[PDB]
Amino acid sequence: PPPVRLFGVEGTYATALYQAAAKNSSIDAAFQSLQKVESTVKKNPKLGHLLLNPALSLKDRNSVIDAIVETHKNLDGYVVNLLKVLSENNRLGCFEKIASDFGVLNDAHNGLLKGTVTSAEPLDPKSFKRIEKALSASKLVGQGKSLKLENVVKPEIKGGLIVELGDKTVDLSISTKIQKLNKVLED
Amino acid sequence: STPITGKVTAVIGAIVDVHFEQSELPAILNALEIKTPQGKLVLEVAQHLGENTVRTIAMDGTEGLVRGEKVLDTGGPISVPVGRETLGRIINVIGEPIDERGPIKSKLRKPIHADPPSFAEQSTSAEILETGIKVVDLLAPYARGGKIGLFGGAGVGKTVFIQELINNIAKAHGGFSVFTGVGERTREGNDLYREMKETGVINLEGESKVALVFGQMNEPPGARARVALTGLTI
Amino acid sequence: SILEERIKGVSDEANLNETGRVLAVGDGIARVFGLNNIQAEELVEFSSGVKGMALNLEPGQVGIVLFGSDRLVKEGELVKRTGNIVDVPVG
Repeated sequence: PPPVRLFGVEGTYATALYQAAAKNSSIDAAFQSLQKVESTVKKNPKLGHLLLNPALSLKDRNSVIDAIVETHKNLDGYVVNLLKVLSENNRLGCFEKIASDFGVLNDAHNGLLKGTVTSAEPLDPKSFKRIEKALSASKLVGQGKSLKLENVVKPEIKGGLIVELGDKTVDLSISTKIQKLNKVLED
Repeated sequence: STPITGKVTAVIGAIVDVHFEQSELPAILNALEIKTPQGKLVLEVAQHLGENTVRTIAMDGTEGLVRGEKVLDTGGPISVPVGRETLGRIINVIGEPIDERGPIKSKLRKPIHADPPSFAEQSTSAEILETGIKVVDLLAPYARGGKIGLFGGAGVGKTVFIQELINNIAKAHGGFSVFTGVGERTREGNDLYREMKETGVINLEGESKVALVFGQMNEPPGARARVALTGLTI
Repeated sequence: SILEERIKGVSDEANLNETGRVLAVGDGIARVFGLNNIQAEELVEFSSGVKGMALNLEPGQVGIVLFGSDRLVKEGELVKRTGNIVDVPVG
């Protein structure tokens, strides 16, 4: 079956798009065209960011689609069928949802991996780079699989660190150790 | 003017959903007619469900409904015929002349959905009907314009009691009567038809001081619901 | 651009927090898109003149309960917010 089975909430639509356009081989193209229309949707503020949510007709929904495909003369044709589907199912709220999901599948085709290095505060770039190197060096990142690593600020955790990527994490935090210390001195 | 075209979407028993043309929804409590090989199936609009897809209740059998079957819109609440020539006719739910003495000679038609009278209009009487039945007369006298209620169990000759009332008060009184049967058995129906033909309250040439709405239990539950409404309008 | 303009054209551009439109009406339970300024059980007046209370405030829709008769209400109906919670003359 096609790489990465997500099957989200209306992510079966994304899956469908992925596999259908994967056999067209125009997934990068599709993704790019989808991104371009998604961006111009995001930069369309009245409607589709203020009537992102529906209340429109079938016919009016269709006419909203016609304006959307009026803006782009490069819009593939599988995502023009996807637009049709979304119009017909009268979902537009799962427009960005599908975009994100198709993106995950797409970047799975690309083989880009994602990670996160939550910390209390944002840290040094030297640390970021050393960790990125380390993670790529480690078997955790496979070869032919790229690494995207995002440091995030998670002041919710005070002190400590957690490295996260490929749903496998190493958590060397202060909080857990403090917890354990406390617990053991409540023994 | 132009009947709103509807396409059936789901036949789920009596509930039949229709997909009327965009930007025009036949209002709740309207009457839709679908020409069918067996008459016109009447669907009473009972909900709007969105994007010109309504959910309606059938008033006739739902056999042989083909998905996406063109649905004309009458445009308003099921309108029966009313008149003084409705007296001595058996009139079904959608107002058909099942009298079988041929077409009812319509004067006016009226909707079967109508808002009940206001507090101001209602004037409370206090006059005594009497049936000559000893128990009734002594222990529970009936009153003109009343709302008498024959609570009882299964087959306590419920119909028989009513027949006795018809024999006494109806024949005697000069007013009209309306005999409405909701889910009455066709055995009971034939007897009633015959009995009031015999008593001449339905006089086959003469004037009739009663009208009939015989609702048969074989008719769909939805149709059974609006047997009552039909009778009320008469 | 021209698309965005035409999009503005086909959009109601309703204030839509005063100002509701029925999404669906069944069983005397109008479910309205709009009325973001609503306060619960507050009196709202439809354009059929029907009055209602808003017993359910839900994120997607506001479930007006009709005080009128359902036969006079139909979808997409403007629902102005009377904006005074049920009050009755006293004196």
